[PDB]
Amino acid sequence: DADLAKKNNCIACHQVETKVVGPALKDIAAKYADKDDAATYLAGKIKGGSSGVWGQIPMPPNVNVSDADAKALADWILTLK
Ligand code: HEC
Repeated sequence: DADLAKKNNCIACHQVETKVVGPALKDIAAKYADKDDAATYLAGKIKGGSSGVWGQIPMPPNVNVSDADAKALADWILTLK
């Protein structure tokens, strides 16, 4: 949930419903709706960073996020659709 997202600074660069710096969380949700192991995939983007899927500004690695927290954030975002 978004208390986790706040602690881990996700919810400045992102918003649920609309693009800020990073894409809207509900857009991530809809894009990967049918990706399998989408949650592992998104925890991995969250921990190690992302480049070029949504724009030319990359997401740096979120090095202080735990695996469990990255997985919980990814699961939460997936439920957003
Ligand atoms: C807090 C720890 C988080 C979480 C859970 C996520 N982010 Fe970001 N993010 C940012 C940008 C510019 C992008 C697009 C990057 C690109 O074009 O490749 C993203 C992308 C994501 C994704 C999508 C990954 C994918 O493969 O589609 C996800 C799941 C995600 N974020 C979650 C920008 C930022 C930030 C600005 C500095 C910060 C801080 C975060 N994101 C933090 C988080």
